[PDB]
Amino acid sequence: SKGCFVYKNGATRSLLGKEVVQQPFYEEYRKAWNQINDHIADLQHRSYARTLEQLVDFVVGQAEREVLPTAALLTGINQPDHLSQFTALTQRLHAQRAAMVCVLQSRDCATLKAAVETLVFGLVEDNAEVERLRRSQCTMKQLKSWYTNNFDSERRQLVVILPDFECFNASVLQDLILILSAHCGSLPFVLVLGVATAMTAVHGTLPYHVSSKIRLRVFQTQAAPTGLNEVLDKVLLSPKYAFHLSGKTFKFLTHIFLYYDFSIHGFIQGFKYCLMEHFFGGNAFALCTDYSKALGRIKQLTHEDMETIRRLPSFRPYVEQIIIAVLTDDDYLKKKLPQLLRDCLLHFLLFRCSLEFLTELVGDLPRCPLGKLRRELYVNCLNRAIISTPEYKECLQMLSFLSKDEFVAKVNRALERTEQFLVEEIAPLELGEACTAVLRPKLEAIRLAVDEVVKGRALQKTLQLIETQIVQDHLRALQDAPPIHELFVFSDIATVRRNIIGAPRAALHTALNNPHFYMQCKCCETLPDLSVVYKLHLECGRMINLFDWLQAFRSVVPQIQARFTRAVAELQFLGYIKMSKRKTDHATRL
Amino acid sequence: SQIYDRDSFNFEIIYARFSKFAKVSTTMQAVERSIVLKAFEHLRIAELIMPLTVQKEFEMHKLALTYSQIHHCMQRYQALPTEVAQWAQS
Amino acid sequence: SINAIMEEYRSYFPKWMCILNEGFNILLYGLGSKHQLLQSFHREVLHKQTVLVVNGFFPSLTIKDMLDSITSDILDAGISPANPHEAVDMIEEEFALIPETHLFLIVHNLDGAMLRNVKAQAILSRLARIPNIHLLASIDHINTPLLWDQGKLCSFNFSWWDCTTMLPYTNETAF
Amino acid sequence: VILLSQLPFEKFYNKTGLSEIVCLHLAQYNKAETQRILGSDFQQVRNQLLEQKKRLEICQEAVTEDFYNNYLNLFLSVFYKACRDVPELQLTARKCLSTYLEPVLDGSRLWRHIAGPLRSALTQIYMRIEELPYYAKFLLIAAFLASHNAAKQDKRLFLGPKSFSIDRLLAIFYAILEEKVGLTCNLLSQISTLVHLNLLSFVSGEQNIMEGSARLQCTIGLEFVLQIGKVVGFNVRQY
Amino acid sequence: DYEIWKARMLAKAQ
DNA sequence: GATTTTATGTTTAGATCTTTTATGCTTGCTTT
DNA sequence: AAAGCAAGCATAAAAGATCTAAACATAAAATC
Repeated sequence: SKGCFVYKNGATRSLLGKEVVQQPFYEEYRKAWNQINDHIADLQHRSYARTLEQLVDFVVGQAEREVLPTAALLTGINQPDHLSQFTALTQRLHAQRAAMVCVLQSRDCATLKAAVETLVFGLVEDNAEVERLRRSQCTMKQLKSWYTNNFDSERRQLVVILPDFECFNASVLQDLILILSAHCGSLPFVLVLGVATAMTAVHGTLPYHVSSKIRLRVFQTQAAPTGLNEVLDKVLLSPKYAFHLSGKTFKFLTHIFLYYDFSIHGFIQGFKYCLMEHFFGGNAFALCTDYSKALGRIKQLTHEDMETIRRLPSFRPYVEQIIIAVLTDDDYLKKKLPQLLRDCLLHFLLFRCSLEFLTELVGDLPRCPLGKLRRELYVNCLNRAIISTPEYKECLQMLSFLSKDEFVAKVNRALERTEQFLVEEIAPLELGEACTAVLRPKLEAIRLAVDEVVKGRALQKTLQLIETQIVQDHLRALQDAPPIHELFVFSDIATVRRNIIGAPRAALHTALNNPHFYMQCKCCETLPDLSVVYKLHLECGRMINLFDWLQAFRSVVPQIQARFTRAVAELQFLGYIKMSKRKTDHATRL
Repeated sequence: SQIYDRDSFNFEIIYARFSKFAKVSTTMQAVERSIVLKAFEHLRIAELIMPLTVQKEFEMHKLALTYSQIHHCMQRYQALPTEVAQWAQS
Repeated sequence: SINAIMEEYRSYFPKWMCILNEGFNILLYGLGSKHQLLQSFHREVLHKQTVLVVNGFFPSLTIKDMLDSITSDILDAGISPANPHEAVDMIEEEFALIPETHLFLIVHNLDGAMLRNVKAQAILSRLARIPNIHLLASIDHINTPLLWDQGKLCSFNFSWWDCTTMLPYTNETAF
Repeated sequence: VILLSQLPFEKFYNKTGLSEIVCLHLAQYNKAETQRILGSDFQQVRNQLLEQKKRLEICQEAVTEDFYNNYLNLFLSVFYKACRDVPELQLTARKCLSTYLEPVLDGSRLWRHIAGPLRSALTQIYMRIEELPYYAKFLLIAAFLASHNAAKQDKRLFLGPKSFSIDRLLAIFYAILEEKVGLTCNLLSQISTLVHLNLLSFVSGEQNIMEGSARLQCTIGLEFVLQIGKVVGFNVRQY
Repeated sequence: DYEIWKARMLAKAQ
């Protein structure tokens, strides 16, 4: 009878139990993911800092100062990524204490009266929050009397953020900009427009006169594909985190970013779901960390972790290529663990610096079929062995046709890039001296090959040494990876795609076409009552003459009318059809 | 509204009828869609055009004048270019 | 058949709790009724937590009853202010002061006939955006995500789960 | 009680009538008087140009009265046909004086050099300045096709813009997609985001959008959807 | 398969 | 005398009844 | 045979006209 039910227990005015939060895997996941989130946050702040300082300088320069100043900011098509950015802007204007600011979201502006009251109420309550008058009384005149009641012997600016400029109704927005133009000079106003599209929307939505009484200046935050390129080059492909994605999941995430939504936050949520689905298989998956704490967890492990290590498929070739106490008595495998984990982390560090050298080599070339960005060569390299691809063959063909002097200059720029990577990133990391110790003689070999090209056939020797010294050993395919890399890679696209990409259409259709795919019938691979009516109206055209359709249902299988009307009721609950409004006892497919 | 006898109009139909004159004018070649759209909205806000009560460029509209007012304002206007007068006699 | 998939759905429950721990919001999307399974979840691990059952397929369930229920029966702060946006502002600043005041809501049918307007789903999207509160929702209609734009879908931090019994719709047509 | 508007008083009457009033007209300026208005502020603009030393040595000797009058005739030869609105002529005339003065800071003999930029300055009258997902590109393309290529031409390809139901949009999207994507939640969310960003618009059916009876209306001209078909590389003029 | 690999490698390595 | 509280008269926004119009849709005649 | 225009039609939505439920500010009295 109630539309709502409560089961409240003990509330007045960390869901999980002790048995999981005690386990190391949640502590490791929280440490690694918090390092990830802090890194991508400071990266977004450093990319935003030019625009934010330009905005604060614009507000202070208008305080240095009737047509109102206003500063549009060309935000991306998605919303929540900008929101915290705007809040930081408010903190800056409460840092220097020259402006107070009320956000003016379009939900609050159904009419001009509502817009003016939320504007005045937000200004007075922002000022009270920096340090309860009636909703019916908060007019602009009270705002003027309150501003001269307070701020005159100092002139704090009156900021009104409009995060969703597109979502506003045009009439209330033009009336609001006209009212704020009427009161500028007496009240120092600035207006910022979060235009989700382009400048044509601002020039088109604002009418002749509203544009005549406005003074707008445009700032640009970075575009979303550029933001995914920066987040992917600088965090998920940064060496110092121990958890690498497989090329399938990597391609799927950049696919969802580039094909459906420009959601940087959606990319962060998908990567957090990948981190959770990998790490939550037990404590054994929490060996995937920095090497010394990994040795402490090597000592820490129990017996279930031994079984969830040993069944991993990539351990299987390692026993193929050869120990009795290793496979049963555990502790001998525990002592063999630093060799495998150390070679694996060594392989991924060598993979990252070798990938940097390769993308620096290929990216200066014209066409770049493999790609000019590190994630592209990353997914092409982890997807399959690169030497068997046609694309590497086209790359070595166009690379073998090069002029010798541009060749030696290009490889010299690649040498400067790889040495900058060797001195500036791998060096703080543990097991970093070992990797430069491994790759540095091969860098010396390509260095001497450079010096003899400085002195035709020689480029084939350079490509052979590139394949032998780098591409075969330290740019391997995911199947060719060193064993028990399964702790450090996440190849499982199936659960992530069925738990991130939702397909209500495909789920309903695969229920109504192949019930055995769900129901696990031993016979139906006996039919469910909905499925026959679904098969029958799928056979039917647009309009449904209901009695001929009903006679087909009588033919395939009184109470038959009850099962049929029950099926059409469940069908029209699903939205597949609707009953005709022009004509009773008749249907229409939707 | 003289040729089609007081039918409702729109910015794009009048844009076609204006761009038939713009490409032969040799004084109005330089104007774009934007200045003409601002002129159209300015004609809307002085209430020389009324909406029939969608895009800003695609409302239906009605003229608010008798033709004698337009025929008189062509005469009393100061320093009208002669090419627009030859369009006025057509 | 049906009992097997129902027990397999009960096997997922601790992992659902770990998913709920990280800010995700569970969202079923099956063909059959999600009623018996969600009630089994409400009994089998939610015997103690602050559960707000919401039958959104109710013909006359206003969003205002949900707002007043949250601001009254749990937080004991009286009636909500008349505007739902000021109401969720009050619920947000009320929840800002109180860590470890965890609570769950179980919404049968987000696609319900009174919730089908975009404003109720916007109120639900602002509702689940709080770090403290967590959400478990059912879905039946084939054309529900037409009203979820990317902003409301980002605030709805979902983790979809194909939970599909072949149950007849009995409560769904009872109201 | 003074009143002020642009409308003539005859718009103002109501069904009960109004009392007496004193009508009073203010004619907008002819070109000589607009030149007199813009030339009245010659002293302020000279004292502004003195603020920003060979260039100041030529500013003090050759920004005189008749030079500014010739500049005002050279400006009202161009913009006066497009607007007579005196604040906009002031606001653009000062910037065009700022770009006009360069080859008398160095060494008519000027109408070419400024008549270049002035015909770009006309293009930015009234405006006062000082990307898309791939499948959203195909959805905006299919929205323009559903809202321009009529209700009955589409059988053979496959008054203003015409309103259209969204199943027509998904059908044209399937026909133009040539890959056949699964109908994920993200794609219908992309529909609702083109709604929220004013790339599409509603006219009816808002209460039952999930019923499919809602009427939508694509709002884009030919040039940007051609830019979309260029950045995809897929031409849209074939349909 | 885990089982055939279990028989093969606990026959081989063990 | 001051505060609080609450009982009530006033306001305001939504709900609902006309009716207009109207337009997508039915379907049906007619036509190439 | 189907394609297109047409009599109408049947619900729909758009003012709009008018009233009712919720809110809300104010008056007034109970009490400290």
